[PDB]
Amino acid sequence: XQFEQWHIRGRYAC
Amino acid sequence: TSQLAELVDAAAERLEVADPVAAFKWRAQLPIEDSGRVEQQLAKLGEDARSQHIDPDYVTRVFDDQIRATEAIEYSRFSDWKLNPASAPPEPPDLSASRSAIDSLNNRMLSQIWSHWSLLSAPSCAAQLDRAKRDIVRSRHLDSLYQRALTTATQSYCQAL
Repeated sequence: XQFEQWHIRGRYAC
Repeated sequence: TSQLAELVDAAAERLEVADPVAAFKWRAQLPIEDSGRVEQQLAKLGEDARSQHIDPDYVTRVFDDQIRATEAIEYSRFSDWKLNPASAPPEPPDLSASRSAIDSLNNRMLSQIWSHWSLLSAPSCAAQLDRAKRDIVRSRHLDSLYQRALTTATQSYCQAL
């Protein structure tokens, strides 16, 4: 979905 | 009975918060997506894990899965309500109770994760997780949408080292 490239969510399935 | 059933039960109960939250966001005309709130939640959970000497990256991957699964339920509801806005159900007066429930269930999941860390890192984890999902799908009456969400939410459990 939405996330910045340094966000935690950016490291995972998204 | 699976040793992972209490954890999976807690994850499914946490998935259920998607419905009041979706109803509230629909009536209040709020976006489902909130990437800044997700970052703050995951950072906090990583610090809760570190406080307990649990591997923070394992925990934040698990909870990112859980949050994605919760959001998936909300998007599915919005699809239904776009087709028929009259079916959007009465929403809670506010989300304070949902915030409390999420905090409680976060803590229940993290404590179950540590309590069963040896199993989550063990070869039998996958089998034990399959059993747990089956039982929780029965005991919580989970339909196809929640079954798929539970699979997504639990997909990284058997990654513990």
